Amino acid sequence: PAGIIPTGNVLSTIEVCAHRCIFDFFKQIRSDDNSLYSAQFDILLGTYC
Amino acid sequence: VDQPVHNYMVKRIHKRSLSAAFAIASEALSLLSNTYVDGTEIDSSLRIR
Repeated sequence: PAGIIPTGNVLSTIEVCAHRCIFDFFKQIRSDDNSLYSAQFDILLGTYC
Repeated sequence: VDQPVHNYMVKRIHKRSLSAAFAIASEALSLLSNTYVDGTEIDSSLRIR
């Protein structure tokens, strides 16, 4: 998620674990997981001409 | 007849580290973890040392 504002409200909250053979990547967490807090990035340190 | 050239170069970072150690004796930890139990005359000198 990365704490972004949701764009559209999703209706019909149903058991999405049964329809798992759709989408591309489905990760299900029980209550919370430590893999939601990651902050790796690459940085560009200036260009010289 | 020659035509002018442009060059594009990319260099990357190299990660190192610096580490230094620092020891504290067990009696120093005992003297500094009393939590308001001692305070006699001979203990203050050892605590200050």
